[PDB]
Amino acid sequence: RDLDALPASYADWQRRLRATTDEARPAAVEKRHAAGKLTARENVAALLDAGSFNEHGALALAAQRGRRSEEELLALSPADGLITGVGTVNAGQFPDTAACAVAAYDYTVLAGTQGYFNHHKLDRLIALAGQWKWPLVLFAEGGGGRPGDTDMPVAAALVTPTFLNFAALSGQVPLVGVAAGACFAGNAALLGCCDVVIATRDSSIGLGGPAMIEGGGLGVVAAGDIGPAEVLAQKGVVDLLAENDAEANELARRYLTYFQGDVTGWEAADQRELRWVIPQVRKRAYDVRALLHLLADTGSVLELRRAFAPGLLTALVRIGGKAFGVIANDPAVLGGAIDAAGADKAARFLNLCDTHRLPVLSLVDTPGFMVGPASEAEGAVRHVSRLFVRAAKLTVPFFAVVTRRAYGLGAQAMAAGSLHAPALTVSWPGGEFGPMGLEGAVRLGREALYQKLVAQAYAQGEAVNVAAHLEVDAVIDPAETRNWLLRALRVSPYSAQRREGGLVDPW
Amino acid sequence: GGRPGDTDMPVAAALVTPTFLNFAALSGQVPLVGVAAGACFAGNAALLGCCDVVIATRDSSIGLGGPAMIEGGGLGVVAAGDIGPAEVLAQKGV
Amino acid sequence: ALPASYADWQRRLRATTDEARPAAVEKRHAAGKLTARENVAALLDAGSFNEHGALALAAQRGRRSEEELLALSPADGLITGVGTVNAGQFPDTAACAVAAYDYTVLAGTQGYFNHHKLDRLIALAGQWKWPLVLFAEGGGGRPGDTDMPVAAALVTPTFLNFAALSGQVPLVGVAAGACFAGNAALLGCCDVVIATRDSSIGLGGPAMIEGGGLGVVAAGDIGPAEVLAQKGVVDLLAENDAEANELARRYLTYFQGDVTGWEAADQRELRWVIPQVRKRAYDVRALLHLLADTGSVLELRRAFAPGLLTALVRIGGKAFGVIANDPAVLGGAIDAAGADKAARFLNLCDTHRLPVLSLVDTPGFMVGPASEAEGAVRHVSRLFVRAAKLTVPFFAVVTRRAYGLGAQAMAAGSLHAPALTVSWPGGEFGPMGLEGAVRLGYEALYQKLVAQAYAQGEAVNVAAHLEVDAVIDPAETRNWLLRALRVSPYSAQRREGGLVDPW
Amino acid sequence: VLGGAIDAAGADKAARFLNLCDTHRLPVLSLVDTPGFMVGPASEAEGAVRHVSRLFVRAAKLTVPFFAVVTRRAYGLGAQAMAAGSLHAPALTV
Amino acid sequence: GGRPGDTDMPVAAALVTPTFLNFAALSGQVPLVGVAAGACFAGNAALLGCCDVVIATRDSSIGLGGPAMIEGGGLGVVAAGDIGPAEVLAQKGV
Repeated sequence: RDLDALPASYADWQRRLRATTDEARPAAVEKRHAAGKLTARENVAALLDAGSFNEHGALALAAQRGRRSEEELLALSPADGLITGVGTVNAGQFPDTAACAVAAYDYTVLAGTQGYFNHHKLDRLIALAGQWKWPLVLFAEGGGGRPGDTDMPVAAALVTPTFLNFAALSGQVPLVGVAAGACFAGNAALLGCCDVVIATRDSSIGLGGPAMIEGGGLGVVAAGDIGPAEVLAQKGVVDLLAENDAEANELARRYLTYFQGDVTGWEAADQRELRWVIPQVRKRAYDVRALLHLLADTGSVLELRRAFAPGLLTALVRIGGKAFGVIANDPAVLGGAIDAAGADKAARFLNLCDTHRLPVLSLVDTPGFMVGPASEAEGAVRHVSRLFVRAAKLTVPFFAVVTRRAYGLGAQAMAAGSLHAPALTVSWPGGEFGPMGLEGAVRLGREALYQKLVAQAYAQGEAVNVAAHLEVDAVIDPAETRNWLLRALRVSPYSAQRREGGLVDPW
Repeated sequence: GGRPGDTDMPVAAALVTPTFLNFAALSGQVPLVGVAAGACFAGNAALLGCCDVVIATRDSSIGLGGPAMIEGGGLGVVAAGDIGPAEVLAQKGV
Repeated sequence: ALPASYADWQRRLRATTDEARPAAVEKRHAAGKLTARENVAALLDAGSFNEHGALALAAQRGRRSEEELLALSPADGLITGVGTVNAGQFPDTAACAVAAYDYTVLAGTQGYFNHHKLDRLIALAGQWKWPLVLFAEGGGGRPGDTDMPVAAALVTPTFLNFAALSGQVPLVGVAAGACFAGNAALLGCCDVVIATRDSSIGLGGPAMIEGGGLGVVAAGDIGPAEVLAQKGVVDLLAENDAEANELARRYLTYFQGDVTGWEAADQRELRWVIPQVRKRAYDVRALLHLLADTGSVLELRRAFAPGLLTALVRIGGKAFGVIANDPAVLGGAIDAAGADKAARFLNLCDTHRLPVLSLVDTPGFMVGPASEAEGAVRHVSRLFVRAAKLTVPFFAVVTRRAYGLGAQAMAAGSLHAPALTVSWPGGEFGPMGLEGAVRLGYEALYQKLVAQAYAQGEAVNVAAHLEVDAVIDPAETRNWLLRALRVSPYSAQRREGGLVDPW
Repeated sequence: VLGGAIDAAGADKAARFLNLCDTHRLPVLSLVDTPGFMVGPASEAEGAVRHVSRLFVRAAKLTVPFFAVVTRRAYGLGAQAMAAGSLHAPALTV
Repeated sequence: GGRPGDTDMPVAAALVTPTFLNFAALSGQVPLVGVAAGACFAGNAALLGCCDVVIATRDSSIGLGGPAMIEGGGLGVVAAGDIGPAEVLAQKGV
């Protein structure tokens, strides 16, 4: 009985446990690091706080005992290629809301494929995550269903509940998906059900891998690669585009902070600069992202889904340490008009914020909904209707700041249905309101009478007159925006409970 | 869509109208049936798009902007007919 | 500096300030009154105010220049917004909405735009649970808002939506002058009505009175606050605008949570406030100020039904609502008006989640044909019906007399209805009244039977029969209550669809 | 009686009756023929401001159907109170 | 009870089977009727014991362990019919 030693019977367990470590698999780690990539174990170590990890199923092996020796399986399939457990994330800043489940496929184990045992491993984590409300971070790198788990009898294997039970977590807990490499079939199915999709630039994502496609050799010269992260970002599948595994890992940690509570020690730029971001000349464009970074807490801006529907910006930010979701028109894209894709992007982001109980700020500078036969052929009538239907069901505080233009139903949709739907609606002094392009409206409805009617219509749509008719709550100094928003939020009580049976629509 | 000549009432921009939000709020509470039998533009189309089902006659044209609204900003000349033909919008899921 | 385009906005914004209207401020101060802007500044903490609709003007753009409207109708005569009140002491429960009519702007009348201003404030207050303070001074509906054509204009939901806030949030009404028609309608729906002595409140103004055939009344005489205090319409009678404003802040503190740094008198004084000699009266308000934390007593509705006292107080920093019989009025008997006052006060405390203390010193319900002709049977039943639905802690302290059904009503239905019922050593209990009881049932034998009945009603024998939980030293009253409240958990949530009945 | 005016007692009678019907789940019909609330110093001394406020406070919390039929006169705040707060408060106002 | 020889798997200890927990979870949700008509041992009796009512024929034998399980650890050679006769178990409240 030596307390500085272990009983000799622990040897076999310690041996099998070492076989799962990166240290015991140098060849695999080297090939991984040679590509500038992280191992599955390294992703768990970078995500979770040290010493917090309760691992489930570490000693698991591939369901191929009938074909392989015990020693061959141990070298072939440590953890059966999936690391599952629960720890804490960002516990230094959020000690009371740091719970975090993790599921990380190991691509060096059978191409990160989904086998019999690692399916059950993920099933158990899903069940616990739903019962105990664990946020779940999924590193989905892998090639889909595994061929050759011969130990267990099956016919078609279409009973697997993993994808349904994982999808059921939507609306219950934050779901973070990280794709760092190949991510096909069932691996991609899980990814698509997450609140946010982070993908490295070198990633390829699809419902079917190269083998399932059978486009052949050279199929790629004409068709292109299956799902390059850069394309999928433009098509709205990838929300955050990372340059490397480490950055994709950090983006998972960053993303979660917005759902872990308030922050202290925040900073803010000189708010007087907001008076000069938008030119006093009409039409002359400006950088909306510059305006947002001035308005938001220093360093708190995490824009989501930028490449998709770029006419409408969506970002998680902080104002006074308080987590906000922001929607904003980019006047540099389509004049800031709201098209079918912009409505989807805005609607789903409202879904995200309302489900996870974050307030929403809307920066309005839009000429309204896009129009014309090309727009209608994109289904614009239905897609913009997402906004009114979603905004009518919000149960979080909603604040609207008209920075410049606010025209038509599109402007009303940006303000959650109307300029009085928000808990607070303010205009900057340069605000111009009305329906549709004011110059074109009046003349279709020689120089002296036209300029008379134009000037009266602009004067009727001026911020001061719109406010005098109570359509906005106030005209404010742009430098006072944060104060107005924080004072309003301070007196905007709402429930922190998530609605039972709610969900975050993947689109 | 919106009527331009209602001069009796004082207005600035008239963007406080809750009709479109309150109509969309009925979704999930009751069945909402949308019937478009002709031209259906702007706010008229907004209400239609929020319904559970959209019924349209083949001669209907549906869009978020009428001809005047389309020329009002860049996209030049289009007749009402060609803005959003029901047969096209049927293919595009509207 | 500011971009040159801000010039127009800044110009119209200055026009709303008292600085830009010296005459209006001066007319106001000459009368010892505050302007609407000053009421907001005095109520709310500096820098906390989000104002909605400051740039609004009267709906008379067809009759007047914009420059004339700017001088005639800044803010359209109504200041609306949300800030904080008493945030120094209550940082986490300081939200406060305010709507203050400006009498120097079109006689504080209710016009088209300021109606919508108040509509938006009511909707936001109800959704975000803002307490709302209304300075209701004004002459009612405005004649001359010609920009909007109307028929009868009887769809205006302002009064229904404001009344709907009752039971959702605290509603404080301040009347500092003339308050007629719709202005008085809003006021009457508040939890508490504060009025200066120079106020006159009614459902109809002088024109409305003479226009309905009832002759030539001056505004002053329609409904003087001093008279209306006796009639139960005015709950707090202020000497001037400034005191009325202060009374609004004080009233709200009781609904903002517990307090620290409190003080209390020498509780042994409570042994000597009530005479050992029967019949001998005492000052109940002196007793109350000894019991409650020093300076925490705010009596409500004193002029009305003075036989039954109602007051918000603090004990050990904890907010209490207190009801108590005044033995100096009607012998402390409970009449119809005292029942209304008590019932409505229980409504207030239960709705806004305050514990209730009852100081019992009553001969019971008033009797006689005159009392029955005041509807006594119905009015006193409100006590049992109200008390049967309480969901707050209720404590009863019998300081002296406790006779009959009235005493049971003072104890929320019976001496066992409260979570704690204690008697001071001089507690005397019984029915109807002991001297009449013996005489009606049957000189030296009479004095024998009376003394036996009083001995049967002695505190010790009543406690021995378990009708009260204990007989206590009066100096230990605060301790017994605070120990009891500490183990009296209850929901701080307000009831959905609840209300505070204006009567 | 009193020209059909609504005084403090009439508000108490009506309010408590609404309480009864709403509590025991009966629909309410209102037959409106009133010049409005009683006015004058004698009325105000009956506590009219508080007593008539009961109608607005009561009607705002109704959860039964309320219908208003204006048979003739409908004047002032009193008529609005007879219609459960405003002419649009009832489920049907004719 | 538990079947030996289902070699298609294999298993380690096979102590994860949720059948007995999930069957017992039906208690209080729906009526549960258990009928024993013969030998009823180990997991078979575990399900039976969780029912609202247990109906057993006289010729039944019910127990948590069959003859093999009994002889498997100490308690010698009992016959199947002797393990838990319905008549005995009726007297003992099973």
